[PDB]
Amino acid sequence: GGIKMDTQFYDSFTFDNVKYSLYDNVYLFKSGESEPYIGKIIKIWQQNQAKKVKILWFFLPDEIRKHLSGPVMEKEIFLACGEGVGLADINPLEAIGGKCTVLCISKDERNRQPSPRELAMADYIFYRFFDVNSCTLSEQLPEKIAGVEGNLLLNSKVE
Amino acid sequence: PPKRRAISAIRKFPRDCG
Repeated sequence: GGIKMDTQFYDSFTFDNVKYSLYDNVYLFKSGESEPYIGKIIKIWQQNQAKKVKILWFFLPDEIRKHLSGPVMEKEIFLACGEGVGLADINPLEAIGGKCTVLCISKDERNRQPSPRELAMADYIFYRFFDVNSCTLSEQLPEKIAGVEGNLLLNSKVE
Repeated sequence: PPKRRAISAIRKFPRDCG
């Protein structure tokens, strides 16, 4: 008969003395950019000995400033949603540059309301979702984003 | 905390974003 396994996937790894897990939020620097991007790991696998992560993007206010009609909170960022260019990008695992603590304050029922402790330790907070097609912000979380169920893209199920 | 890497991130942006 014979056995042949297909693609190896992962839930976690350690890189440069930091443990990263699926659905963690991370910094990623592009060459020539002064500020890092912030994104969420939504897949980890190995492909031809190369280690890859699929990153679902967050947007900092400066990154979508041209589409914003109103103000933002000091630590606010926005989770990409919808379908189209800008939603997500496959990245080398080696481009990950650190963990980012991002807390969701959405009233959506799939989000666990964060504790004061979690909010106190957050690098960024979000409750709005940037549709990359319309390029518009909404407080409505879609059923899924990038094929991932929405309840996996918010706060951890347990503090 | 952030830490710049030698290997660059890959990212596309929506129109008039970035």
